[PDB]
Amino acid sequence: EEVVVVAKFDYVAQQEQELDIKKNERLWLLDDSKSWWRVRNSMNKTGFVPSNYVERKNS
Amino acid sequence: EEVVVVAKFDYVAQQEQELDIKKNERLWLLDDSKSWWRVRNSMNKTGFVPSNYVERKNS
Repeated sequence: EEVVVVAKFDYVAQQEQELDIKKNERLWLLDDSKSWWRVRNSMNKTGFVPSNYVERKNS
Repeated sequence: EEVVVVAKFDYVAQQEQELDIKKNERLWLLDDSKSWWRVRNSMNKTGFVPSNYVERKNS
């Protein structure tokens, strides 16, 4: 459910909602069942949603 | 690449960084190649990082 993850690479956060990490840092993964996509709505609000809640429009 | 996605299901945001969405709403997916995990560091700062930059310490 919550588990510890290890950074494989550095990451410089590009927004306030992101986290800067360093290679080999250990971090809590809050929910190991959740992968998130960053989306933007018709009102120009941006945020994260669980990736399985959306799908590409091709029909 | 940016693409249009469609909500499969409603989602009520649990945190300010997430977005509320309604089934059938159309959204911009800012980067179709990018999935994120929410993590918490040793200083108890939380944020999103690309999922492929981190791996489980155990299994």
